[PDB]
Amino acid sequence: GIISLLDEDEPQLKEFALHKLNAVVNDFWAEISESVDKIEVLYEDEGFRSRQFAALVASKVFYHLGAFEESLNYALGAGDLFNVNDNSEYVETIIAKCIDHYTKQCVENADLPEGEKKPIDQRLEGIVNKMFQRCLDDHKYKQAIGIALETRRLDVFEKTILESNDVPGMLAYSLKLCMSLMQNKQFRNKVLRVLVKIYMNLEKPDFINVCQCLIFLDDPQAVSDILEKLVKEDNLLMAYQICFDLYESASQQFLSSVIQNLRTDQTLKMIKILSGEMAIELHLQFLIRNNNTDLMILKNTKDAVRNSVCHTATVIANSFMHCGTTSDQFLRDNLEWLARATNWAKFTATASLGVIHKGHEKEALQLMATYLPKDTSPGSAYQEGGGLYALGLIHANHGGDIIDYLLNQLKNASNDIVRHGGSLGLGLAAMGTARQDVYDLLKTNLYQDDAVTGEAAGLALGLVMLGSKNAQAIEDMVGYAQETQHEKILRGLAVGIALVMYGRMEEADALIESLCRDKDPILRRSGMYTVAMAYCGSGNNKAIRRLLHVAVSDVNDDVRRAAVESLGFILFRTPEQCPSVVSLLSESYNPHVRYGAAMALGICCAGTGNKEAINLLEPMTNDPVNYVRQGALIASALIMIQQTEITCPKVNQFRQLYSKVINDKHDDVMAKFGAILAQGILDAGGHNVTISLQSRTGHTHMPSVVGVLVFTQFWFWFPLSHFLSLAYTPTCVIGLNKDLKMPKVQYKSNCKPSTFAYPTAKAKKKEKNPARVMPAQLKVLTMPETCRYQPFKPLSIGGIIILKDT
Amino acid sequence: DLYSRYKKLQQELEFLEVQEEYIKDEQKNLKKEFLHAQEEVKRIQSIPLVIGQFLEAVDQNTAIVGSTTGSNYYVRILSTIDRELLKPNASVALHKHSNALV
Amino acid sequence: LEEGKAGSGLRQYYLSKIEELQLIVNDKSQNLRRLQAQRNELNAKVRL
Amino acid sequence: IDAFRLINANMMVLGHEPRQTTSNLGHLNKPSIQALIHGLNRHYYSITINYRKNELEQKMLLNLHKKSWMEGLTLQDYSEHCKHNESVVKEMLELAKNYNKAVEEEDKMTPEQLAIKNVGKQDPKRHLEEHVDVLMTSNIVQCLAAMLDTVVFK
Repeated sequence: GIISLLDEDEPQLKEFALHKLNAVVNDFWAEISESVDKIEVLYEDEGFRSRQFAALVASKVFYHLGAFEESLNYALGAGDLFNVNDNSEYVETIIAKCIDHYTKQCVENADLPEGEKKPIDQRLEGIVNKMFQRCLDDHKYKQAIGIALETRRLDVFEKTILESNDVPGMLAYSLKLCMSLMQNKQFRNKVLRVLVKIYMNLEKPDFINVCQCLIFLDDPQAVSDILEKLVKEDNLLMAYQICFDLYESASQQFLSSVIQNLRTDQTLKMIKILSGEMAIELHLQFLIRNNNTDLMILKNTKDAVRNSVCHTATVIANSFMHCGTTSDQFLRDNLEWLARATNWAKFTATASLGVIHKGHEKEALQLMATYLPKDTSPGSAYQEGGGLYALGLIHANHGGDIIDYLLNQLKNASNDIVRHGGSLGLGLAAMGTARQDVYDLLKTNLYQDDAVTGEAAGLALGLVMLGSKNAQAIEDMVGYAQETQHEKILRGLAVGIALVMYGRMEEADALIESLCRDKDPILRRSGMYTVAMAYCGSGNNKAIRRLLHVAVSDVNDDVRRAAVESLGFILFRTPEQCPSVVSLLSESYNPHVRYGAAMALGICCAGTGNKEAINLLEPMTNDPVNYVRQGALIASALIMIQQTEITCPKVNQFRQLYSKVINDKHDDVMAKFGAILAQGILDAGGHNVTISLQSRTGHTHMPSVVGVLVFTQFWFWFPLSHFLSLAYTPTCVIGLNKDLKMPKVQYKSNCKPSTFAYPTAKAKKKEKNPARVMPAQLKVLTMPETCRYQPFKPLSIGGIIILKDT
Repeated sequence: DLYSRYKKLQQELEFLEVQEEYIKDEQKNLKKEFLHAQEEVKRIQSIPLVIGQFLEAVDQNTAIVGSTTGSNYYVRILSTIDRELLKPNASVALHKHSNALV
Repeated sequence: LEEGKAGSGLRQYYLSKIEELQLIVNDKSQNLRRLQAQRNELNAKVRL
Repeated sequence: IDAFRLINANMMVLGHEPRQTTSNLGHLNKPSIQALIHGLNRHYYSITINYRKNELEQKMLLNLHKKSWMEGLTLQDYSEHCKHNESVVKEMLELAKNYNKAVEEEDKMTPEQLAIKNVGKQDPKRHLEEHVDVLMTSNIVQCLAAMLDTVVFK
């Protein structure tokens, strides 16, 4: 009990008291406990010059007593004599408490955002940058960028990116670390916007960082600013990369914004690159030259001739594998099967005509003249409705006057049979374009008061308004749902008001609360697709609060199924955890939860080669219920996409299991529908193309997610199986040097030919028709060393890239 | 990198934490649904139930029984009681419609 | 670094101690998954 | 209930297997409805039934039958539980405590036998829960009798 010396007046006994403290306090760490109140006499006295060290020893006894934030308060009142001396371990704890409290105080002041901010002591932030000198002097960028992410402030972080040496490109993948652990978009884009500016101030320009902000910051004026600087810079060759990343990985309105401010040689170039016509022609040539298909399986499914559910089966399966070939022999090889078609069968029959003709924007209209939507009036009229549906599947995303060609035919001929696939063609072609008149003429078209056309105008109005988050559109869609007696207009408007909101995160939760709280199961399922598309790409637990809650306590299995399917939409960025959390959830008593969860694991891990999802899907195809085996067949084809036998051993085991159950009449027709469907999935695009929901740049692909989420339930609407063609994206290595000119280039790949088998020294590839490639084989390949044409940009992924003449 | 992945390791931790409280509330509601299913199987069936002339238990979960109208049957027995009180020779009350072993 | 990489041993340890905690709580769900699936299959037995 | 529709015998020329949009069809067939019933699936076929709302009437008629297990008026029957209220509800507690003595005197024979046979015979006898519900009626005892302080005073 040395603290009893403080009762005497003169301070020299206090300095001698703390001189006793700092030495023998090892055994006295607990002795000062009860007398800390007497230490407060020195801590509260300003005329005592050693009150600093009094707060040091008071912070030591509080360090032994377990007090942390209190030790931080006395660390602030401990003056200069505190921060100077660090020995034993007093440091890691107090700097953990200091940095923690500091970064959560900065986060506290960052939500204000401005004004009224709490006072920040200069000493606690003093030991921030002062102890950060350890990170600056030791030249450790990993920890330096770590604390730079903690402080949540742009000034000291601007000093971290300004540190010496290099760090040549390290800000790029550091933002990959940021966006991976990023919470909200508030300060994210604010930190991102200055990093592309410091890359413009850097001596070596790099377009992958401005590519990262183009797909992350996503603001309309910035792309017009950077490209106006490209035209001002007179950039041609190396801007080819970022320009195609703008077309590929950015929204349509983003393209409309950059072309709007730009147009106010290269003038025709920006038209060619933003329209993406050259990408369609090279994709067409890639699909016709490199097509690998097997007709034997199509014949074994042909001669089955089962009268139930097989109508859409074979045509949608071979329309997948053959997409974009334009060479179709199908109506020639199978005939009596197509003569069996009736009712919606001829819809899907002529709808596949557009799935296999996907792309080929020019001749797609006149080449179908034989299969054109007649309208010869021995009424098949679902026929002539599906013909315009086929023209809508090709004209999705960008388009042309054919959109008005379908619009006039919507105002002509009959009703409502034209609106079924016709308005779907009108809305799908205007998807993401924020078309105006379509919202009006679809309101007077919505008032024609029929049922099957309900899903027609609902999906159309939801596609044209995608990303617009409008007001009167959802107001009129929710206002028409009362007086109508149809449940298909409820489901079409369900996905309609779900599709209008995409990537809204918490902005849509105001409406999500009303949709989920309502007692209408169809409107609850509407809020499930709405909260899915709004939270797509984010793993935030605010969605899983109500999304998973209605997945628990609800009494309707269908909306519960759509609730557990959203795990594939929102969590697709982190597919690995889904098999673990949904493990038991596929053991549930009702097949609906086992089904939607099987679809969740299928679409989430589809872009990965994870064997765990295939392990959990093994008992799913063994379940006694039919459609849960069916969804197990479709999802198992989604996990194996483009993946051959060398990837997972279950490829051929499931391939033979598909033809087995469809050639076996004893099995259910429902469950066997997903078999031939799985043959179309796995073989889609002649194995050359697949579905990709996540681009390498880090931005989600809107038409693929929109394609698969409308493809979720094919039972209610059979033509929804055709919408999955939009989800198909080409995977290829394009050796185009520039413009129209096509160089001849072959480069080497280090993988064995067993990986190259698509049912060593160097690989043989185009030379751009490009050549197909596996995402796992893109890292092992190397640019040609001795060839005349060598890429200026480092080659990593596939697609179309610059090739420089050397 | 170290602080990076350190800030990456609480994502799945909190995700598994919200899965904890989830599956707890899940199997809490499904438990009450199983208690409701227990109210079903205990309500099932009758009241009034025709008793019948029992002969032997042939194998697991099933057995052969004559009714009080004297006809041997083959029925999967009531699940919760397989054996102990069934015995070789007794008189078992048979389901109204099905004549199930109960 | 003491800020730091030696400090990251304590930082990552907090998420390691909560990892073991959450792991212990993860098993608390795992065996009740076996019991949930137990009475769920028994719910398939009363449906059977 | 049930559903039936007579298929046309004049359709023997064409095929007997529609429809399209199999959603409600494949879901209607299940359970497959026995044999003798689906023996009528030849020459007949069922049809789907859904309940349309009309939510206000469905909600009030929902509470109409809920008067059984909730209370008659939502007031009377559990104010009738305030009428009896342990009355004469301890008589059934005496029979419940006779179920305490009865069931738990053979419940104390169970764990010793578990040590003899080593161990579980699967089992448990159940012989579980039970009087916990009697203690839930004790929650009716403590609550409704605590209402007396509100009833008696003002």
